[PDB]
Amino acid sequence: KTRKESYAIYVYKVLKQVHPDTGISSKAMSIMNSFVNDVFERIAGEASRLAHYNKRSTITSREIQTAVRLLLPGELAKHAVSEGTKAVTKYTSAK
Amino acid sequence: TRKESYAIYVYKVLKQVHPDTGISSKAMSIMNSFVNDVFERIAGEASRLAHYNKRSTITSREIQTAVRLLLPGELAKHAVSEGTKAVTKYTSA
Amino acid sequence: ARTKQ
Amino acid sequence: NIQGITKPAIRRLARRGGVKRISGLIYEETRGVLKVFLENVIRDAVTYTEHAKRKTVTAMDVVYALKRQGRTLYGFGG
Amino acid sequence: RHRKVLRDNIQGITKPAIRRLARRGGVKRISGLIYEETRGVLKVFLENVIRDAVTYTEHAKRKTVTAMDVVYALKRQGRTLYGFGG
Amino acid sequence: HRYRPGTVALREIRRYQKSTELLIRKLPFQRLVREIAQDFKTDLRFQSSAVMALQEASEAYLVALFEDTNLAAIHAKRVTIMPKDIQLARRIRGERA
Amino acid sequence: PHRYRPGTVALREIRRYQKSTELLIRKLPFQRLVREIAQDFKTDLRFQSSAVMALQEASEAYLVALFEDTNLAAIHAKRVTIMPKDIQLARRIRGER
Amino acid sequence: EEEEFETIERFMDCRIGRKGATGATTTIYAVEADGDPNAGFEKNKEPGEIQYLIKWKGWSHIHNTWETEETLKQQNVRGMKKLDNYKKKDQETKRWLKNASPEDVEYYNCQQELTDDLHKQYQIVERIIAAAGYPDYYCKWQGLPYSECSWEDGALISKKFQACIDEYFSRNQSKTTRPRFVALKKQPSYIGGHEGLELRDYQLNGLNWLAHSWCKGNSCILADEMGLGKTIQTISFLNYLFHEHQLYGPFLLVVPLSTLTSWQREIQTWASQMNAVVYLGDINSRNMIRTHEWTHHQTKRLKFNILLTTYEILLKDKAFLGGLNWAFIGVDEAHRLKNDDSLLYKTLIDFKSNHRLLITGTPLQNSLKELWSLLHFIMPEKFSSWEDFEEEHGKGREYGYASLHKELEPFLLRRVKKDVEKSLPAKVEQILRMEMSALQKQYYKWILTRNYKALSKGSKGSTSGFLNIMMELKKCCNHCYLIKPPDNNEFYNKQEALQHLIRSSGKLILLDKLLIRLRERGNRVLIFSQMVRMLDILAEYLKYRQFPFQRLDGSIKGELRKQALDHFNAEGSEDFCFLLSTRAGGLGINLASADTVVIFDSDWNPQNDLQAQARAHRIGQKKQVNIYRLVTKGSVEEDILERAKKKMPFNKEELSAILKFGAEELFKEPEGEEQEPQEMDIDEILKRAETHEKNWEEIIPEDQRRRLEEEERQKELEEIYMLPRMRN
Amino acid sequence: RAKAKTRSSRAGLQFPVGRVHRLLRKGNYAERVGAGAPVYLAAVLEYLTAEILELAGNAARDNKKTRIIPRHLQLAVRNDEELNKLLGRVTIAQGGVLPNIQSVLLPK
Amino acid sequence: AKTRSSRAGLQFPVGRVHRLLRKGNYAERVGAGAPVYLAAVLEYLTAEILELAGNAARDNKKTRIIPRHLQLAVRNDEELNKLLGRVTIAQGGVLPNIQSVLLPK
DNA sequence: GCCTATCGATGTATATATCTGACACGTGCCTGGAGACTAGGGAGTAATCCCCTTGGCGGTTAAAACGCGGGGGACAGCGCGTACGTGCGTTTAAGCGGTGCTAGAGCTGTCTACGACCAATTGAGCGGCCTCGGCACCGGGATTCTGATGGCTGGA
DNA sequence: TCCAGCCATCAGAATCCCGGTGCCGAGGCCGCTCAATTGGTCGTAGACAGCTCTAGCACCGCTTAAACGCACGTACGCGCTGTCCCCCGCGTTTTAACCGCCAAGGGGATTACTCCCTAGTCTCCAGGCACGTGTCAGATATATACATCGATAGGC
Repeated sequence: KTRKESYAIYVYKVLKQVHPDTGISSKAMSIMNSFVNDVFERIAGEASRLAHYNKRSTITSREIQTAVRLLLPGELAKHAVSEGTKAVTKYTSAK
Repeated sequence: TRKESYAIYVYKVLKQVHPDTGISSKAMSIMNSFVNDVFERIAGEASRLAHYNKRSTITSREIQTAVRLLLPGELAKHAVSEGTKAVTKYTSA
Repeated sequence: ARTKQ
Repeated sequence: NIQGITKPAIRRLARRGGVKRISGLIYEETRGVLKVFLENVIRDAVTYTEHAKRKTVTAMDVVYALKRQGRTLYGFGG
Repeated sequence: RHRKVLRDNIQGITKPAIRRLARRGGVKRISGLIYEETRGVLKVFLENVIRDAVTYTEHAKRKTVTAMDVVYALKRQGRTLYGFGG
Repeated sequence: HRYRPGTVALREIRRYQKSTELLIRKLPFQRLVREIAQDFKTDLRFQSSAVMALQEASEAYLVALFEDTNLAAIHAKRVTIMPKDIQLARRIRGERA
Repeated sequence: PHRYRPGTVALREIRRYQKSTELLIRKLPFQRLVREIAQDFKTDLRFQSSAVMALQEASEAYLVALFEDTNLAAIHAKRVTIMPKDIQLARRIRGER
Repeated sequence: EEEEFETIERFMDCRIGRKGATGATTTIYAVEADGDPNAGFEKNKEPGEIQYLIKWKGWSHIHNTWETEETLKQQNVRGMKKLDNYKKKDQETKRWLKNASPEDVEYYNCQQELTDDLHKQYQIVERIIAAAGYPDYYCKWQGLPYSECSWEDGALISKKFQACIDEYFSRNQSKTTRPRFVALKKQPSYIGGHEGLELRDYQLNGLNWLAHSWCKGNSCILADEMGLGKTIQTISFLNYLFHEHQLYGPFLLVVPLSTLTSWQREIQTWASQMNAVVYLGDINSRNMIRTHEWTHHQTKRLKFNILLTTYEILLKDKAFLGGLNWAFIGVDEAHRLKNDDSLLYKTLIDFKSNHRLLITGTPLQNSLKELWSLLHFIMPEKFSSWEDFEEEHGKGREYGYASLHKELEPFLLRRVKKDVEKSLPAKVEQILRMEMSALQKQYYKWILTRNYKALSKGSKGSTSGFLNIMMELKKCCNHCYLIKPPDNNEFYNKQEALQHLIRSSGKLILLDKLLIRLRERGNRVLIFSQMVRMLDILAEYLKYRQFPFQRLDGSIKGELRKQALDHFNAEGSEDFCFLLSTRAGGLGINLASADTVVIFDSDWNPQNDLQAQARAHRIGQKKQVNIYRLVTKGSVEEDILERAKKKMPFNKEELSAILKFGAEELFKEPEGEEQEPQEMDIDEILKRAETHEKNWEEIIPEDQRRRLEEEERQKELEEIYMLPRMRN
Repeated sequence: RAKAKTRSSRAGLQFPVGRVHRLLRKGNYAERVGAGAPVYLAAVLEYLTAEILELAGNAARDNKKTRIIPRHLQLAVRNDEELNKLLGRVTIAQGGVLPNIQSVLLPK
Repeated sequence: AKTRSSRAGLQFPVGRVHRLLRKGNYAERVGAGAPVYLAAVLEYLTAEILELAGNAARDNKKTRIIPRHLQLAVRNDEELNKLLGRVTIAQGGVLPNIQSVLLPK
């Protein structure tokens, strides 16, 4: 009866990108909606401890990159930082 | 320049519990950091409880329910009684 | 004598 | 009501865990550890329910109860 | 020469130091292969802790690794250390 | 005929490691939750997705605990897990001191 | 000449070092090892005198807990000597990869 | 009294010799007695033995025994475990010595040659510390601290050197330990020594200074310009109160450990009729000093004329050394006393002393507080505070120059090199100003065009902003490879590296002929540069040129650093070059072994240049010193020189104008490539050289900034984009 | 005014930069949220979701299904040693466990 | 009379805790009773630990609470040790505990 | 045979004597806490619709319980030797300190540009509905381990 | 000639796989409404520069506590053997879980009004932090005493 927002539609687009033929059940959506929410609350949680130790008041892409660097293990960090840098460059370079 | 700390207040509590005992410099640093960490735990749990119920204010009820969650069984009962004593006296005075 | 003979 | 965790039920749990042989006293220790684990999680669940001024204990509250102890569970909403 | 500058520095955690740490824990007899395992374990512990401290130092646009950075590196891994700041 | 001791155990290991179904029965575990919540607030009401959220957090905890117990029992050069194996795993994990 | 049997000096060291809170690892070689590992991440790093102090307190406390767990693991196997497999079992139970 | 047997001490010997040796055959006392039963042996000719006999416990090196080593096991001597260590160390020893480079093998051979001589030198006594007189002739050996002093029956030492030692033994019974103006400035060189005639005129005047100062009662700071006046004129002045006046109080000289051997060697060569308690060693050595040599005659009638102690030991035993009313305290390298917070300064102040002398090897130019401290130490009175001093030290006054370092009654000599030296040929600072190479021009253009966005601020810029740019451009005054090294795949080919060197470095074209001309003559070279990385390039370049060379910077350990300096300073040194640094000037090193020096780099402080020249301008040099400085018509140091000469990087407006005037017009002009302004190789520069004793958009060719902004935006975009979306 | 164009489309991402910005500003993480923060955060979230979906689908093809089920995510996460180090404490409902038997227990 | 600590009967700072809650970005609002409640909890927890550490100081026959007097207090109490279980205390040492099987007989 | 007896060390533990450096206390003041006020809106409360939890029932049948045989693993006992401990000896370098230098952490005063707050309007994403294909359930047989039984022959 | 390592064949019981057939759960799709984006402005944060001085790295010399090496021997890890009952596999009787259906009402999720507590800001005054200072507490040395432990000798 009331709008309850979720990451189903965007994760579905990502699935239809990496695997155009596969589908995803209604319960893997709940895992997907929870995984993204958990990673959000972890990275943005660190980006709140950072920019408080430094006495800043704003969360920036640099602090989000530092949170990703601290949080994701091994090779997952490099690709995550690379994808974030690509998105930032494409946003700043175009309208 | 001023590095504010819980140093003055720990001494007052110590002087009330053991009037003759004193406290060393490094043990004060532990007690100062002990206050800060249990401060941050209760505040973070209070923040999340407020967010979970779509609330914007951190109240004595939020702090009480966070203490009941973080502290063990008897420490929770003692802390809640002390907290409810302080708040009830502050509304009267 | 102290020396080694 | 704890003895409704039947002996075969504990056996099946051990098989999933890789246990080949089970001693006859594992069952009571398994029951006590499960009672302790539930007494930890359900206490937090009731604490969240009391704070919300509610009577029905929800999945969101239970996943918060596991989230405070670091057993994050995916599939329900937390 | 009997020794060289060849980054053998982890061997400066000697048999005596590992033995004393075990004796504080309660160990009465120590096998001769415990020391290499302790050295391997200690390097793995330090690598993770030092990396987080270096990440905080780099974020701060700073070049000196501080006690506050080390405490924040330990606080992430659930190993809170009291005594140096907060 | 009769299979020798161990053959059925390994068959059960593979069957229950392949499957994702829950192992503790739903209703006699639901009643145990109701009984533990009895001591904390009376007249409580439980959702199905919160009794099931507790079930899938109980089973996946015993299963990993039982894995640690098996590791500790193989350590002592044994095949059968024992109460002294559960207590050592739970003392090393930090749940008991 | 008077000579203590194997075990007597082991217990006194246990008694002395459990009572004392002094550092066991030598400061200077531990400081050198800290600088070595850090230089793999960022070169030309300076270290405050308290940063190495904080690292050594954490490192020693971690090892002592690890040695307690290792001694308990060895005893579970009905032994008195700690061995590398005990350390491996303790770390695997604790969850370190 | 006596003691028991059966203990080994130490294994420092290895030899090959004939069987059947007994006693101490090769020792001097046994050589006189038996010659040698091993004499005439050859390694292969006779069935001999490879010995490694042992230094024995409770007995000296003079008692070092040689025997058939089978007897050692035959006596069940304790301590045989050191014997097993000797083989393993020796077995490791040959595995390195047989395979090392011949230069290092011969280096180790020299290290052995120093080693056994140091070991042989332990045998010689220095003094017996006076039922036989002072019973059993308690005596010191050379090298060992006082702890190792031991006894002799008078049966082997009585023969070797007791003939002259008795004369020193007799010296024990010899009686030892304000007036008007004195008839100074005579010729007393006969009192100098048994060849004591070498005192020059200026050294004599220094002695005449010191005597005049005490006749006035004043104290002295020996501010000699790091010449020979450090030791020779200092020790001789103490003869004034002893050998002329016999007013011989107790004299203290606190000298650093590095220079103690020199001070102890020249206190005997000059002023030979003196005694000297070297107060070195562990607590046992100093205990032996106090009980046995400190007061021979009776209570508080000291028998030491002079004693030498390090600054390190003076702080440890401050009580015993400070309890005597000193006639003289001497401190060498006294720039350690430049700070009143120093513990040595605070403790040496409290020493009651009749006269005080400080020796320094610097012009002590530092601010008023350093002088105020030094003046306070020599004179504790009438110089106590700024309130009674401001009228005189008040700077900023041209009339004040009549007193600043002029009107100082606690006189310092400050006697410069120019006053003492009277036969040195004239000197000219060679400045080899030249055009820029093509590669340098491109890299110089690369740097400047990169930093346009910072330079646009002008007066609103940052001083630290410019300084980085100027520091970066100075890498273009130095050769290119500090900015971007050459390609390894081509640089490694020595068939092409010679062409690479000569084409890139025009700076060597004239030096090449000088190198050959002076190598045939036998000269040596020292090279100075600020950039340690640029020094690395020189070391690699020198390794390619294969001239022998040394290096001196702050990253070298002490033992290797000292040996490298000693290798170049040794008689007949063969090393040709030396990578030097300015900071070495405070060590008191000697540069007289090399008469040719190249100032490759430039520096912003003329004091560093003075410090480099001061260590080379040694008194007594007969040759004309060869010096060359390099200028490349860019990063103009002459913009500083024209201003500096009125008083010999300070003003924001000036420094911005330096970039606007330096390389004002010869930017990347449309003149094109392959300009190659090389055509002044030889005999052009020699004859024509002089000698002596707009906003940026208006300036820079902004067309390039398009060519950089549109290419850097490409370099720093693929570096973002060149990584896969996904792993694997 | 000009026709609308969502921030997600400018950066190329599929994840909502608008929603991430709102969550970062109505969640009391900091007093200000940079304009470059939601774009970065969505990029990391999109990458992790893509990686997990790729491994889950790769296991789905092995299991012969065409829809991703809970079991495959457990197979995906636990086999990849890096995602397992991120989700070690995580429990996946209906996920099961990795098929593994200790070699000491196998028959001989 | 004009301080919130004196109105609550509290020794810890009500006002400073209010500042840290507001300036720590926990929520958009901090109730007027939250700082009083939190400071009261902070003082009690410190009072308990200080009491146990002073008891250990009296048992060790000293006068000043040093880090091992805090460590001996936290680990002995079953509840404080559970609150501070992951906590490492600098210069704190470990409690004497030798396993029964290692003592000889 | 195994028990327990006094004794010769030799490390803790306990005293009493020095003394140094660190804590509890002092004054000054600057920054922050507080008082008095006004303003918008968050949370309280009453009313309300109905989602869904709970209570009951009755088949079905799957899985639980209980008992029997037998085997294999636990665990006590013994023995053999590789390994750790205790200790004397001795060579390396930690620790202390003194002194020095200069890089880089901290702060202040300035300017700007980047984010929040604001009013509008527009389509991207939510809810409800629908309809087809993947797989859920199922009969079935090709396949694959597995325990019993008949079969060489090694070192002995 | 034998126990045991290495096999062959087989009847039985599994799990696997294929063809088959229903259903319900996804994958689209239509309409809509809340929120995201666009345009403008204001002001406060952070970026930058110019600066001072705390403290980190570095050298060098003493000193001695502690690392390192080796060596005897004694206690413990590790294999092996035996035996004894704890567990497993399984057949069969048995309990109750599961599901489909039924009806009731509890309290969850909202909507809407209103008013009290809380943000923002200004004047205010006093508290707590910083710097200084000095006396005493517990660190150290040394000394005697008091255990704790283990070699050697006699009793039963």
